[PDB]
Amino acid sequence: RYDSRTTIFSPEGRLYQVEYAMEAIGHAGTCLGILANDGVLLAAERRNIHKLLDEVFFSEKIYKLNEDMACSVAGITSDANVLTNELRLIAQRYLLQYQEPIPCEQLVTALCDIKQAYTQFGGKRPFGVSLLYIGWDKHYGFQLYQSDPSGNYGGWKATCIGNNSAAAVSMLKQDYKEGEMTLKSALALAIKVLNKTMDVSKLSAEKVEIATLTRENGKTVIRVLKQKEVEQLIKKHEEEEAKAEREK
Amino acid sequence: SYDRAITVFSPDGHLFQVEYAQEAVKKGSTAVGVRGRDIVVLGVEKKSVAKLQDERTVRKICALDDNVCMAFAGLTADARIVINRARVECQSHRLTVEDPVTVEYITRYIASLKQRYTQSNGRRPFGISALIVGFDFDGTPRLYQTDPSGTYHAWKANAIGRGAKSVREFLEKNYTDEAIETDDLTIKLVIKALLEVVQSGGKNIELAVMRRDQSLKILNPEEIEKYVAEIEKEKEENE
Amino acid sequence: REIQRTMLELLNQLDGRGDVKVIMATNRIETLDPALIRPGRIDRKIEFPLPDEKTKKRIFQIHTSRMTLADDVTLDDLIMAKDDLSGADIKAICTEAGLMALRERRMKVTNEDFKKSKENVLYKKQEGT
Amino acid sequence: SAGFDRHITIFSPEGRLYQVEYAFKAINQGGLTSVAVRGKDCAVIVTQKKVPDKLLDSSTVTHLFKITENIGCVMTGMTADSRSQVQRARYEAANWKYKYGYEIPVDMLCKRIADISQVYTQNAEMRPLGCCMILIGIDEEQGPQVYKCDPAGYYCGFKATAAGVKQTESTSFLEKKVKKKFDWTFEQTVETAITCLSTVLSIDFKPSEIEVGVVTVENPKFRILTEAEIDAHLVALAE
Amino acid sequence: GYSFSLTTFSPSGKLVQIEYALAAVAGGAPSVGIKAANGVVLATEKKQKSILYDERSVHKVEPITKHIGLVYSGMGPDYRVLVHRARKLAQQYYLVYQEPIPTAQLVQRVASVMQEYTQSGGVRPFGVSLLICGWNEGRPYLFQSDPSGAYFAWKATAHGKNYVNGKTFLEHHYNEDLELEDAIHTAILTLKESFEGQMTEDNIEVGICNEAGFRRLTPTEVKDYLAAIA
Amino acid sequence: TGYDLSASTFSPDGRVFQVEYAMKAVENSSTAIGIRCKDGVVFGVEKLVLSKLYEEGSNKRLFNVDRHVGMAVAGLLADARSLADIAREEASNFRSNFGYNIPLKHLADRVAMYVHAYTLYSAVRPFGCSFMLGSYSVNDGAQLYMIDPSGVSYGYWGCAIGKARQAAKTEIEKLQMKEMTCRDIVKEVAKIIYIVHDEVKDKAFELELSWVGELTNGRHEIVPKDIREEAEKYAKESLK
Amino acid sequence: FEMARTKKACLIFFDEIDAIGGARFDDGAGGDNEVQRTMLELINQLDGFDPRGNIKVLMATNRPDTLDPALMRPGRLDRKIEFSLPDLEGRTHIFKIHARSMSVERDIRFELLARLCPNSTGAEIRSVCTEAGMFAIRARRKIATEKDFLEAVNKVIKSYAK
Amino acid sequence: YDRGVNTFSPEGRLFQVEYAIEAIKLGSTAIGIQTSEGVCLAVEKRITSPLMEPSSIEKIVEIDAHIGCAMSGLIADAKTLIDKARVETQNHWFTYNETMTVESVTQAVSNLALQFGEEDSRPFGVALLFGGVDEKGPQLFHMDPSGTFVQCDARAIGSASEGAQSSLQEVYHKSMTLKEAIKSSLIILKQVMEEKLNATNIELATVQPGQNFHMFTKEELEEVIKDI
Amino acid sequence: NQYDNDVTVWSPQGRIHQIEYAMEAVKQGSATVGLKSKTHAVLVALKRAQSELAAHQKKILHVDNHIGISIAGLTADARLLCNFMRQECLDSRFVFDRPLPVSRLVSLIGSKTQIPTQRYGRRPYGVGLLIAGYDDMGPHIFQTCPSANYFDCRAMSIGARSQSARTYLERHMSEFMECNLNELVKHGLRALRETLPAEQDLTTKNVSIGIVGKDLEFTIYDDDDVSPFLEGLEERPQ
Repeated sequence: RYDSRTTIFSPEGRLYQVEYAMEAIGHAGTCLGILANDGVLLAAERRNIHKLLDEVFFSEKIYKLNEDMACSVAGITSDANVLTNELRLIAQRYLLQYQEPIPCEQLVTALCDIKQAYTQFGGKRPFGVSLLYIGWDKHYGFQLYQSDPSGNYGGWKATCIGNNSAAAVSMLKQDYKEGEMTLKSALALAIKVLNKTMDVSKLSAEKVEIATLTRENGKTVIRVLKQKEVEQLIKKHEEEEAKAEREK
Repeated sequence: SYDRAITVFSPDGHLFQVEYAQEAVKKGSTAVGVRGRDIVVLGVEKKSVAKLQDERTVRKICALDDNVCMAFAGLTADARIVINRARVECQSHRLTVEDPVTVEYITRYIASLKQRYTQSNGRRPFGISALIVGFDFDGTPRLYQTDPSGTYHAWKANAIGRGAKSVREFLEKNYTDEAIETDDLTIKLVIKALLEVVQSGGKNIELAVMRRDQSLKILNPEEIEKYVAEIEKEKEENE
Repeated sequence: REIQRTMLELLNQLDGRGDVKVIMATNRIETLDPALIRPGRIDRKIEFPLPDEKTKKRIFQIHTSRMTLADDVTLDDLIMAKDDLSGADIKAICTEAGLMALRERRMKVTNEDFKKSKENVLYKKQEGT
Repeated sequence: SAGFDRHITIFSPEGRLYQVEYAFKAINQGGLTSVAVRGKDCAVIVTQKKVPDKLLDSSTVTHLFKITENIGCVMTGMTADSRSQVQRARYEAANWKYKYGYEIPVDMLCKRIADISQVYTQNAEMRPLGCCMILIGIDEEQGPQVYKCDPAGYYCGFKATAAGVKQTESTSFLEKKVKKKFDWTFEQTVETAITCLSTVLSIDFKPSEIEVGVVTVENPKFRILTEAEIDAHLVALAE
Repeated sequence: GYSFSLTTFSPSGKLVQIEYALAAVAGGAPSVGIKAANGVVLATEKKQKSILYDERSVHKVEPITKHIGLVYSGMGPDYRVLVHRARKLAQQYYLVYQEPIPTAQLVQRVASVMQEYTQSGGVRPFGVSLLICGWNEGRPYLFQSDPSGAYFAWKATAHGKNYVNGKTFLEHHYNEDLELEDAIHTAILTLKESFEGQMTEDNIEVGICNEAGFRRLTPTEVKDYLAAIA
Repeated sequence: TGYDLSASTFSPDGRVFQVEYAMKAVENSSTAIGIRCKDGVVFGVEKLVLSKLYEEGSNKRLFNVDRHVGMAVAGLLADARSLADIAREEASNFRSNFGYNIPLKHLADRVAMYVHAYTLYSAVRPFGCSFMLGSYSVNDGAQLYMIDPSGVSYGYWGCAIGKARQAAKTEIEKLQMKEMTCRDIVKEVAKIIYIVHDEVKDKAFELELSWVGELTNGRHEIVPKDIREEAEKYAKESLK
Repeated sequence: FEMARTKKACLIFFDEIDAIGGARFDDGAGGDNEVQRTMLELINQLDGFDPRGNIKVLMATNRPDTLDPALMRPGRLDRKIEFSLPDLEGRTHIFKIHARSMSVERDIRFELLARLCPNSTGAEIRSVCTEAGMFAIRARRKIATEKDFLEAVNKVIKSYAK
Repeated sequence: YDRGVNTFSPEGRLFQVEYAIEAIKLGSTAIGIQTSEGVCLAVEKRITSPLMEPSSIEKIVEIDAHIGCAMSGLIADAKTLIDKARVETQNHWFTYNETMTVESVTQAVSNLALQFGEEDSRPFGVALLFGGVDEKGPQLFHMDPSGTFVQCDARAIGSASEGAQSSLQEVYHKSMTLKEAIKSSLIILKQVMEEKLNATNIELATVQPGQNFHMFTKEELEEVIKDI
Repeated sequence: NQYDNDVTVWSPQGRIHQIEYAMEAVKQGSATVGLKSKTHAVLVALKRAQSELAAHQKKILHVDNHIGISIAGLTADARLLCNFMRQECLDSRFVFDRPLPVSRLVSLIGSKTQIPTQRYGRRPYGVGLLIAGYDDMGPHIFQTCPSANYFDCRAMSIGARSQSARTYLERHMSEFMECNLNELVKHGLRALRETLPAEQDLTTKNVSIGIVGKDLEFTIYDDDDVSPFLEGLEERPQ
């Protein structure tokens, strides 16, 4: 019964409350950053597709944290809402101090530090948010990162969190394109992964959110796709499978 | 009393809840460190990058200052927090204070920090042990073990993580009176100690060297094959 | 809380000597109270390391003695690299490989069966820090 | 069921009012009764001043508390919680005239008491004052107004109301009487209050066993009746 | 059992204490709100649980700004306290940022005020869920905010007692091309569906965000729909 | 029972048990009574003398450190010592802030405020003692109030607290407390204390008296009936 | 007691009398409650120096602090005795006793073995003597020796106290 | 029973302080001896691994030129108290412009230890011995974790504390020469620490009124290591 | 039993038994005594030994040139209270240059002893205090306990083996008041001799005394200063 409090050493030496924060993702909305180089993308599926949802958010899983960095979130909605704006506040503070855009890696580490601090102190709870990061910086350019509620982080070429992450990572191993990770090939991967990792059958594109980032015009750009173009992408997936049909 | 809380002694004087730090450290990565004839040499294993993963962000060893770094066995979030404390601490102390920073000073500071976080409720003491190696202590390099309990000590050669079990005997099995000569035998003994790692072939066995005067130098993949081959040839000729 | 009275009963049955010999065993020996593992009355402390290379050859061979091997898989790749696995993991590998060959109707076990057998089995242990 | 009510902050599985109703049961443990009525230009409060003992100075044993000369109050429940909350309302009115200056309506005063009680509820530090107030006052061209507040943070304006031991049955008698468009004159208001108490008290109305207060537009000074005046208004039912 | 704290996890990686506040919200009186081309309707059923209650004095529709309307389900005290806090936030935002607050920003910041209690064991959340409505740049807005600090955007929604019935009823009638008076008709229809017993305009209150501002409806104006409502 | 351990938790029914245990703590305490007179108040208090280690007189329970405030206490004595300072403060605070003596009702309010407030917070508990205010002022004559550690407080003609809280009522009601002078009320109080358990069980016993009125300039003096013993002999008159 | 008195007078002894002579525990509210039904039938039906028939009785336990005063008082107990870890003379004498318990090279410096033992028991002395037997067995030696005794003592002294 | 030190036992004892008393035993053996010739201290150096730096187990330490310390228990919490003892001498230097007596250092460390029950942190699992040649002569003092202190002509802490103490009571008096006190301490140490003596498992220091200097009597004490 | 916790909790009986646990913690062994006279006040506390090579522990402290105290246990709260009394006397000299009277000082100490007993986060005091003093009113003996009460006494004794001392003091309270300094200390030491164990007679090595009076500050006497007071002690008849 060593999970009864946040700050406890188990006889196994494991902190079961932080492990529970890890388990919390086991029912969160799925979001993936596909294998993308020369560009970078984040995509997600929507739980709340309903006949009366207004969707005036225009983004509820993808969140643009800076003019050239974006994030995708799975976990506690309120902790997500406060952390995604803590991101923007960190960017504003760093821009005010250094007069320079913040690097992606430093941002990831700084925010994971806050998450770790909340995991460390009693009378406090870890932020139940796991999330993926994309952006361009003077250090490396486009990057893809993953971060846990515990404050752990990792750099990735492709990753996915939330529901059905096993299938996503399996096909990422299967459809791996090491080096030739061009963004349009990542969209080709997306066309299939959106229908595959989603537990749905015959996916409707409106339950999907897609965004990307690229140095298209030199000053960096972040793009988000509407319903019609994602429907066209899913149609391209449908015709890919309808020509694989010749051997099904 | 029982292990339900840090701040109370067991009815025999034990601190089981604190003493869980041993297996807290043991389930992390694997690392080894030595001081050579002058140059300290460290090595890490157990990366196991899952294809799309990288070890670049994993950062088992980080150079705090041009004459001090450490190895971070344990949970990675606490390791990164220790990075941000120690690196900035030594940088600011050297940049502002009348005295320079030494590996002994940073080891003292980390020991005091962990002891102080043991000194209160509602504050989880850092669950990582670390080998902290420094090039400058009155100009002389040296090595330190540090533990979550706040205890710290100096070593000639040590191992942390899952490799902390066997190497304690292994070093005593082959440590010569001669401190491992130059960088040749220093790196050779690093490789010998890291041979307890999964395959010892250098496929996921990496290392770095600090020459007691210059900053941390990396045994990068374009060259670490040479040290791996040195270790393999040494183990093959003595068979 | 009868476990401690049973402990005193255990030390009574040990010492109170006779013909019956009494084996103790566990993986979690590092926790035991010296009142239980008292050297000077507890006679011997035997140890199994992780199965070494030659052990592992013998274990894979014995566990594969019943199924129809094929020369495309000399078990060496499954056996000699590292601190790989325990003997029970070896038995599980052999059983799952046999089942794997069964579902593909391959009543001649192959290298790929063992390969995906490892690929499935080795993920079934929990993480660390 | 049990356990989920040992602290005020805990919400029940159904999100029910466990500790709130515990405070109300504590109010009932203060075994007294009170009634209040509103009229065309008059409003009356009354409390069951059942003489505890002859040794108590009857003038001091009041449960009617003039908090501001235009504001009348009748209280039910815990004694010292009554004292504390009445003093808090006094301080709130004093601050209201200190900063805004203009008159504090009974509406706003009882609402402030109510959301202060809610602030009590939201924090594990503060036990809500286990007592209920009925406040009466004057507002612009609306005649007198009667409002009620209680540890739940509830806050409601009333044409009539009651509280205490006979709370349910007194309110039932009110709902039997006030449930009609009629000439609710001042004499009629005295009649309604005395009939409401007389249908629940079962003891004939001696001049010394209750406390009667009143606020009326014709004399906006809040009043508290004495024994002789109590009899001189009970004659309205002795007819 | 793990609901005794709000700052510790159940093994399921969940926080038990918050769904209890949501159950208290479900126990709250019904509220319903929809959008139409002219604006947004919010409405709530009110009861004289005792006939003693002053009917016209107390209300449940509350204006945060003259372009924002707000109704709730849940407990009254927490609701009023959070409404005062939301006003003291919204007018401050109007002052500091030199702009009447957008509805989405107001909803998000009230949700943050709600989230403030989702940590540490010394405080408890409000047991209230809010329907929020507004008019900005000629466009209507409707939102829901919840005790968890979460929020949603709905074209038509209802919560409180019989909330699923409200959902199904709105699905039975709602279209995005409604005109706001027929929107009032559907709102009073779902209000009448939600509550038991005879209903009149004094036992119902409604607030309307037109592009010409927000305002609460008068019982005189509610009588225009209380009669001839099907 | 059960929902008991904190004063900030209402019982499911009834009232706070953390306070009823202070109530029962008062039950074990030595008795103390207070009776008003025409121009002031008188208190009579009984107390043990432990054993011959005791210095024949010591650590009395009556106090007088104010111009007009007279006090008696019952219950746990140390809490009463810590509690009397609240009245000692409040009287001078009011007199300095507003230029005249505080009404005794407001004093009884604002002194018991702290006692009850220490029940509202789970961190603390109320004082385990009852106290007994008696004072005289120009605009309202002489008044007397009871305060119970639960915070229950009201005015009185005369009252009694301690291990004899109920019986002494019958002794109080036979005195014309509105008319009788404090000089004779002292003797009446002495004999009443003697009547109700003088030294029946706590045989190693001593008695102390109070005398506060305008003839004492409103101030409180611990009237020394060890000298001239007229109240002492008048109390001993009732033994047979 | 009845079957003992059917014997031609008998001596009966109880161990861990703390678990038997321990008093009532009401606040347990159940559990393994059989103790509360049985134990007084020892304590209250037990007889002492006066009310006792032709029977001799002896008690023992390592933990006396919890014992019921009824056991402590007469009618149950006629004397109480305390022990400690065997003193230096005691530890020497235990090895003197156990020199009979094996075949050894009987030139032993038991006087130094009892001092190499710090504060320690006498059951461990028996265990150490059998451990010197283990030393002979692992060496297959037909007799035990002083070195066997020394490192058998260190078996406890070092490994049980390192 | 024993969740916190806010309450005592139904006997009135704390269920914490005696826990520190046996926690004294988690460390190696340690001895302190006062003579008219000065004060000496000793601790068993028994290593975990000899390839650790052998001086890094700093259980025999100098506080200042006239004052030294020995510890029993964990080194971590001992470090704080030893640092307090060392820094108070420099505080005396910078405030009073002279040296500080071991008695007042003892008093200051006692008040620092006595904080966990009357703040508004936690008990220290270490017992300390100081030996000084201060303004009041030779002076050995002992603190247990309880925060109290006592003068001692000799004292024993750590593992095998009480046996060494009882055996030393046969061979001690208040005013012999410190050298024969060292010899009598060593003839008991040889049996108290493990089996045999050398730098891997023994350590000792001393200070004398004739030597306000170099308490670190190590590797020059070698002769009396081989005298026994 | 649940009700054995923080002084904030009352037991159902209406008691805080942890205060009684502190009081019984006070009663754990060798004797101490205090008693005063017309001329002087005296306290005595025997310095308990530890071994033949460890010093006896002093149990007597000086507060001011008219007041001192004596202490029972491991002095966790006792010595801190002594230092607070010393600072209070220093403040009295800072305000009016006067050594403040004993009783009015001890009243504030009693209030301070009561202060923790109402709130969480602070253990009750585990020591009992004896006080000997003289002032501009007279000489006094006071004593304070974990129950935060203060007592002016003709004689007092805390600890065990002291009920014989307490009875001797209860017998000779008839003399303690009128005695001089020497007679008073003789009476106290006779009460202490009443506490003698079976195998022992009083030794100088443990007896330690503190003394104050109308013409003498509070001072401390040991071994051969105690012996001029040990003379006149009760004999050993039967």
